[PDB]
Amino acid sequence: MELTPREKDKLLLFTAALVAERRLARGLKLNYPESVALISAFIMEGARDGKSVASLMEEGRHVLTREQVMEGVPEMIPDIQVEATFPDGSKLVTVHNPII
Amino acid sequence: MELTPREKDKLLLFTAALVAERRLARGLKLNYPESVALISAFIMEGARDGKSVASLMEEGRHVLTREQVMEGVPEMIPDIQVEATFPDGSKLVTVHNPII
Amino acid sequence: SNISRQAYADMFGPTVGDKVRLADTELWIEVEDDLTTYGEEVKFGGGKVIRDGMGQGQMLAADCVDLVLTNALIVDHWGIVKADIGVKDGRIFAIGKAGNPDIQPNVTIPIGAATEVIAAEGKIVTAGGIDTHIHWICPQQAEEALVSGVTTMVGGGTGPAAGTHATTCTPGPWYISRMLQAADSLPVNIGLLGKGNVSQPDALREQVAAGVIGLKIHEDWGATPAAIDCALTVADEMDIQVALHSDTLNESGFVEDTLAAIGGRTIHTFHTEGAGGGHAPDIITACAHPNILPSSTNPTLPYTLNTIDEHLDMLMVCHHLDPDIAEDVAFAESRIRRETIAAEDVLHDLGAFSLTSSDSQAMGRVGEVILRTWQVAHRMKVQRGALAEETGDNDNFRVKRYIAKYTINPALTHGIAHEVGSIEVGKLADLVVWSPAFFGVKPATVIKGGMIAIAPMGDINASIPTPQPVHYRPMFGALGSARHHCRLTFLSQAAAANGVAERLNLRSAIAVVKGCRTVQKADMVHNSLQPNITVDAQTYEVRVDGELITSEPADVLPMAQRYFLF
Amino acid sequence: SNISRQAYADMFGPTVGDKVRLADTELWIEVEDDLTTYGEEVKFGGGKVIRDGMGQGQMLAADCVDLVLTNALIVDHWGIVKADIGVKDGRIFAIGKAGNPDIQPNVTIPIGAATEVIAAEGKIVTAGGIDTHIHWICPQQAEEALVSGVTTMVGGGTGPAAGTHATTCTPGPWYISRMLQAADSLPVNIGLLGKGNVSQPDALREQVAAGVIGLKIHEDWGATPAAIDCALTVADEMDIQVALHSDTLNESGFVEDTLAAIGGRTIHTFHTEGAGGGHAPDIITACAHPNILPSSTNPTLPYTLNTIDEHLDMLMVCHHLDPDIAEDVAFAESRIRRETIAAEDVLHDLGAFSLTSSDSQAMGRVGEVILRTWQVAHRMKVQRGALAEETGDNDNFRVKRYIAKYTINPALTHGIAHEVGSIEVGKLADLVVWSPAFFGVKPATVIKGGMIAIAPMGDINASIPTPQPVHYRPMFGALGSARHHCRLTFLSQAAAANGVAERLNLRSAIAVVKGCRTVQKADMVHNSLQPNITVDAQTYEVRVDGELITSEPADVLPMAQRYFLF
Amino acid sequence: SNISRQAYADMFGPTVGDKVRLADTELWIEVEDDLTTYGEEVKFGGGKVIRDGMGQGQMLAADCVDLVLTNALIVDHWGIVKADIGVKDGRIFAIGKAGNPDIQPNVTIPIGAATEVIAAEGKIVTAGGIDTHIHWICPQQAEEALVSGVTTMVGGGTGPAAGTHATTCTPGPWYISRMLQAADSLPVNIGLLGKGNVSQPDALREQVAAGVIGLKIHEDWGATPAAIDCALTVADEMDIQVALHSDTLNESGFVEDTLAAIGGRTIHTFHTEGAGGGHAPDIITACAHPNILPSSTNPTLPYTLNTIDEHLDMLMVCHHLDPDIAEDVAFAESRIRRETIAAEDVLHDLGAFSLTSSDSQAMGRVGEVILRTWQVAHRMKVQRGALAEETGDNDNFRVKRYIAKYTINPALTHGIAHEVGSIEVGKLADLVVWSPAFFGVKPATVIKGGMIAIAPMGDINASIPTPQPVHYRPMFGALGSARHHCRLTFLSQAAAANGVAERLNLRSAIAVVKGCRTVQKADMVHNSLQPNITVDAQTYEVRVDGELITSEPADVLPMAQRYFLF
Amino acid sequence: MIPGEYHVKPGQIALNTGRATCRVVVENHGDRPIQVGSHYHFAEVNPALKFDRQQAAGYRLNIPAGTAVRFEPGQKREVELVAFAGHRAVFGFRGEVMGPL
Ligand code: NI
Ligand code: NI
Ligand code: NI
Ligand code: NI
Ligand code: NI
Ligand code: NI
Repeated sequence: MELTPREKDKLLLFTAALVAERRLARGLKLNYPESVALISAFIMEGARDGKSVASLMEEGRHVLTREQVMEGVPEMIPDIQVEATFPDGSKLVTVHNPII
Repeated sequence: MELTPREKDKLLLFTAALVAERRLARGLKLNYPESVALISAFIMEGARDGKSVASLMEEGRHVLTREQVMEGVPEMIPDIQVEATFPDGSKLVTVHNPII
Repeated sequence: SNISRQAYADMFGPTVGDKVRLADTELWIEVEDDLTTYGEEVKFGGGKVIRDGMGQGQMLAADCVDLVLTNALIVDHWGIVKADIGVKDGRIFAIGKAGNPDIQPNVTIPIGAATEVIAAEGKIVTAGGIDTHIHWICPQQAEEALVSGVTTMVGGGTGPAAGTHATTCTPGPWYISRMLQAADSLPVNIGLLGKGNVSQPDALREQVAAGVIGLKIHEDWGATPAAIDCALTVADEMDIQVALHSDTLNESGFVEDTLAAIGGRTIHTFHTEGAGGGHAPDIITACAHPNILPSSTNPTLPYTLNTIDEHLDMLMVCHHLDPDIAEDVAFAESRIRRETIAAEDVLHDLGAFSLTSSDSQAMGRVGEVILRTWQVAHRMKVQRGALAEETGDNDNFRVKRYIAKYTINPALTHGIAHEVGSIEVGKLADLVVWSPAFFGVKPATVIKGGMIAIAPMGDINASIPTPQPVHYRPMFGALGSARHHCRLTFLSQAAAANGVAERLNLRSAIAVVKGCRTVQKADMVHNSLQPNITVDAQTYEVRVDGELITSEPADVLPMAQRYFLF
Repeated sequence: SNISRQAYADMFGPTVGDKVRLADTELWIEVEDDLTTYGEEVKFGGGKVIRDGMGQGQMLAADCVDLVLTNALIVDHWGIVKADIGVKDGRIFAIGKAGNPDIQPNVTIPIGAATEVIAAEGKIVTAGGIDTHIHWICPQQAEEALVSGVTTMVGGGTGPAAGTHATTCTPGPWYISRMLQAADSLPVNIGLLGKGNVSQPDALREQVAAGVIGLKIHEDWGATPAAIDCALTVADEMDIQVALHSDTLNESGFVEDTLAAIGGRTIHTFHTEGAGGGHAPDIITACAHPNILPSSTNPTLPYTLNTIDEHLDMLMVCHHLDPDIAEDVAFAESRIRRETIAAEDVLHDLGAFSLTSSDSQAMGRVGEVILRTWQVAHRMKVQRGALAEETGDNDNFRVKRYIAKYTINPALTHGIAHEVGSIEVGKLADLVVWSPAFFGVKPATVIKGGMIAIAPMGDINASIPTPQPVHYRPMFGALGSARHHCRLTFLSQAAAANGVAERLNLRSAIAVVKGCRTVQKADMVHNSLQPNITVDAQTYEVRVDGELITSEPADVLPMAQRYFLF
Repeated sequence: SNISRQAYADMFGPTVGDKVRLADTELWIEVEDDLTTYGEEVKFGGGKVIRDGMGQGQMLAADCVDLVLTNALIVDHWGIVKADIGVKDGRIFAIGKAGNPDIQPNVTIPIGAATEVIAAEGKIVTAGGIDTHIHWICPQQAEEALVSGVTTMVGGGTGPAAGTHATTCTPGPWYISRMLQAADSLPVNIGLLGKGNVSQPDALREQVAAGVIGLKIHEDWGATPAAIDCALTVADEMDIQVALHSDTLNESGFVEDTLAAIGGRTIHTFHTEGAGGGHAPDIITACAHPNILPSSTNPTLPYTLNTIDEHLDMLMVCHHLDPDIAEDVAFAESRIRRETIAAEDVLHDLGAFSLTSSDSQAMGRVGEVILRTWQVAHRMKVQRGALAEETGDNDNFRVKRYIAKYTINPALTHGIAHEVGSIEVGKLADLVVWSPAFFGVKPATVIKGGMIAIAPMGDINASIPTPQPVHYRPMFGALGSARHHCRLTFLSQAAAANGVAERLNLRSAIAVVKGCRTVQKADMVHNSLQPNITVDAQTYEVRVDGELITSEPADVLPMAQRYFLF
Repeated sequence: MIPGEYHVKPGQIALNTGRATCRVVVENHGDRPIQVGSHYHFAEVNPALKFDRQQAAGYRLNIPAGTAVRFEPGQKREVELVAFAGHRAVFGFRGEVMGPL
């Protein structure tokens, strides 16, 4: 596979998001690192599907609501940023105020 | 668990294969590292079940077809090799031309 | 005896007239020459050529090379040729024909008992890349850059501090001394940039005498005509290069006032297109002057569909800018312009922009200098066809013109072309071996100073090195004392003179920069065009000699989704 | 010109009278003073203040600082103040107002070409923590402690060997010499503890002359009155500290017999509450004596719902105890008492217990010294309200009293307060930068000796340092020769004298301990209470002056599930 | 006082006459002797024996050991005995009874204030393994081998280069010098092999004087009678060993011609069974000669169901062979023979094959030398019953015969048995501690030179060292300067003489090889059989004295799926 | 589109042009197979190969560099040889020349 350090690093992010998706499914309110992981992982998969940067800056605001996360968590996350390989190469997606 | 460096390393391979299995399930055509991971992970599980080296050299040619992978990918993978602990200890499985 | 060209290509790699596609791009190179004698090629293995009395001779170590790369297809600014490469004492010894002269004809690279072999048949060999816009935000950037094929990193910083986040500056003697000490632990050649922004020259000469090989003038520290002039006067006295990120705000003047402060002296302009920084909206006109060596940083290479969108946001986090502070947000659409971003690709294709660089973790991707340079060449071929210089049905000239942008031109600009930058006799053996399907994307072997420093490696406990998972792991060239021997820390001539290496107890080999003041645009290999270029102040359109220069954004690029897991 | 307090807080961080909540606790600090001149604050970035001729002056390196932390909110034992912090030659140079005196008023910290900037507006800056109960079970504890905000680790051990599993002792000259050599590779300041248990003083002086800065007397090696007396006589002669884990079994005497052996000499009592070890059930009475410096280890801080349950089991694995061997199991309920565990929190709140420490991987969590200290302060505020010393509507006094327990008090107890322990002029620049929402939990930057040594870092290949995944990675201050320059190995005065550093070829900077014998309880900053304390031999209730001291276990704590992935 | 044998076994580990099963195999060892005095065993912990004045005495450091391993069950070539082990100055000091002679009887290993303790009750202690067939393909092989229990690695290579992929050769002075420098960073003892294939002796002596302790003659570099003779003449003059991988192709002669070139001089034959390389199909007959020291490499150990299948493919990738080039594919079924692969297991059981080794990442698994050696012993017990030498109801003799194959016999073959290889007084303290259920599979502690270098370690932040995840992590013996003190780089006598260590600035301790030329098959401990062995040229059946030697392939082995995650 | 694909120009290459060649009939008289490499000094091959040694002197097999000819026990065959070039000094093999010729 010839994995580069950056590909190995994103594997760490995907795994932390698997921890969060399971907890969300048991119906827990997510904490800080769990929330940041879950939303980041969703944007990396949207770039793999070929969605545009602009579509993802928007859809990323709809993954989790304030009722699915612990108190103070939406305030601890003013934005989330993640880069992924889009069909047109690496691009940065910034989601502002993702948890409303 | 007393994990050795080699056991930790194979955990990296299993996780990359979880990334590929999810994408395959959403119906994407897989890329190079995704394909190499998915087939490797399948052979490690066949050795855990106790299949023989000869059975796996064959079944490994049937995990993905040319229609489930991107263009040029079957040509970038002339063979895949992976070692796993069979009931009779570590053995190397080589799958030639796995994507047809 | 005869053998068909196809079986020959299979056994020894391509020869004269054969063509190879680079990765999944539309670029094809054609082999221009082959230095072998057919039938006398050296090949290593059981029952093969390289054996005692056969392709291996009786000479003592001093009379043979330490390492031979057999049957390599070299791609460099000077040619695309098939040859054996000999390395001796960490340097390139010869490009030619290897073997044992006791029984073989025309042997120029002798193989003995002391010779190790890397089989290069079927692979492409290039020089290692040289990135001259590194922000030393974290030490992990060195391994990411090495894995991508970059073996020399020039930049400034002290870690993840606001100053370094924004600018390539290692400020002052104490930080310069600590970073020269930390550089011995990194597997790449390094030279450091000091803080060029000051109007007292002595505060500059103190940094140069401490060890920096260059000064960065950045607008976040005040890119005023007084500071620019002072840094250039110091640079002319000490034989060091000046890198410039100009006054975007036009606070102290417009582009022509900064061009006037420079006054015809040699300067390297960073991110010359301007999205990464510089007089809005026309810093790009700087590529018309003979004393300007212009580079692009990589997020704008090539222009694609998501380019503009991603940019507005990344501006912010880098520079220390408030999105609510409307002055800190009015200058983004003055900074991010689709007009100058589309013209920049064409300017690279014409040779008016001479270097590519990252701007690492400060609006630039440290592991994407080489890959994006090839993606721009591919997009230019697909849109503008063959260059005028091109001869034959191949893109050899365009490949030489682009490989020069991250190899020889940055080494010439920074005064280190005597050590590194091209595959030429006497230079440091920093070489990268690529299989063609992964050319520019993931290398097969990276050689630092004659030792393999990092390579893709499968299961450590396996019966062979190839079983999964295969990922890049550091090799013997990256360890301890062997690493000190196979890397260079570059110093200014003054520091070298003052014994900075002995005083900081530096352990790596040291090299000195020289020739920074005399280099000019005409010296940029295959990239010496000085166009008559204008930017419309209202619409920002770029014209060269009254012709509008523009291009179309890609929706999809090669060297992208086919190769990467995320 | 006027600006509202709210926009001012947003741009430069809080000022006098503003309040900040620490993480998700109920503790609020109020800014007590601000050293700036409003309108003259320094801020770094494009078009900002720190630029040539503006907030940046013309001075040579010797006349300016290497690093300025701008607009920091300092929290230390001496005050909660807003100020700029200047660092020069690896030390704290000034707390005051930074800038360029050529155009700004009241500048005490001059910024020049040689100055790097860390923007601290909106952040809290503290000294680095000092943990004095480390079992050197593995080298990985150093990075876990550094990430948590602890920059100095004092302890003993040789790795995962039964002796070290149980006790903080590096036994003998050979092991002391090997561990001083291994310490150069770790990014924290270190001092080592020898094996104090012996009744022949020469076997002690040999360990001190080898390099230990202290002796641990532990009951697993025999904490008898003869061994205690011998270690204290050696300590008084060589100016080193004695740490004590007393005879839990009451085999050689009861607590008053050990107190009698000590005979009024200075001693640091580890895990003074007693669950981690000591005369059952009353070692806690030791905090009444003026020559005792008492610490708690952290699994009992604060008292919560699962505290007791978890404890019975962890006793076992640490000490080398058989759960079937009823003598090795009858002493657990004599060791684990809800009565002394609930009183210990209150004793911290009153200042009768002076230090907090881990007891790492030997009934204690190396990355939880700071977080648990704040969780105890929060639980005390919620249960007992304001302290008597408190003035104003804020918890400033309680914050100073608790921050002292892992900063200045351990440095005073161990004889190293001349180097580290507080943000004061001349001390080593070991500083930790926290964003308020993560105060005490996950820092933003950890500075060792004036260089960033570890910090949270996003994707190495990204266009900025902030994209996911963000995790702690070692920086330039943690690498090779730069690390040797930015850390200290502490030695005893005798070792330093005998040239131990030159003989073992130690590479880091060396500091010497002094003042271990004269420190007493009255010298513990904000924690000098000597209560008239008793423990009922049958019921184990703790009383101070006949009043029962107790507290309630928490069901939920702050600095817990909101922050951590597992 | 009396105690039952069962509670005694529980507290202090087994004693005379008790039996232990090794891992999940059918092999049982029986304790042959116990050096303790019942009632006087030393045990460490709260209220236990090792305390001041009790099991711990008053002696100064020079009169006591640095480390005692208490109540260990030793398994070595000389006995299976229960004893305390004392280590002093990095070496084995005594095997005997530890304690304080002031109050205990028959104390031979004195415990003082300077003594650290590793509790070995219930564990098995062996010497560290010695692997003599390492291809230095990547530095990561050192940690994989250390984790498995191998503390000394002899081999050759320069990294992942074609030459090293195929052969254990570090060619020439420049590469030998770089690899000796890189060896200081690895936590195992190392000695290097040069390129033995040349017919000019001076090109050989230059490699030996550069530092190699041996020469590999490999057929990929031409294993001709001229090259073999030249390497052996150099070896006899310089006291270094020759390792041979013979001419599989029978190009220059058959096995008897290579045996004739050797001419009765000492030589180590690698992969003597022949699948890993050598005259097809009869290199195996080499074990009949008194001057041949024969090893097996491990993929053929023991013979199992998937053995043959996996082999055809791995041949290919190692050697640089074309599966389409029918000459590069006709020799596989001449190389891979079920007949010689089944006889090899029996030959190990009889003592005719003397060493086991990996052939790492070049048809061999670097972390499986020890585990496969025990799996062969188990399969031989199950198939052939008790050896003739065996006395008692236990397999002690077979265990001594097999443990000798990766400990003392490789140290004798390579001239380093004066430093390492067995648990004997004066040798380097490289020891491995195993719990019986994981014997041969996953160790509990690996001691290099008297310091723990790697061990299984749980959560760094936990209250004890045992909570999950537990995985192998490097300890203090593996760090920086402590590692240099606890490892050896072996050099030839000439290099040592020429001051190679001072010239390359080697930091580790140096040891010199000696006695390589005088060792012969009769000197192989418990493995000195010279059988009258023949191979049928057509059918390849192996016979010893006209009896057919064969065995059955296992379908399932112990030390396999019960222990490993993948 | 195959990443990294070659476009080999058709035809053939002539090996070892301009050097003397000779053919010789070789018979493997041993009981074990013998395989010979492209640059091995043919005159010093395993003695079980019967042929005219004096003709093969200073020659090697005329086959693509790095390939081999295999001789099964009993096998007889005619091979083509091409002379050594360079200094024409023969060192090693069976130790029969060890100098020029
Ligand atoms: Ni810039
Ligand atoms: Ni930049
Ligand atoms: Ni204790
Ligand atoms: Ni403790
Ligand atoms: Ni071999
Ligand atoms: Ni080998």
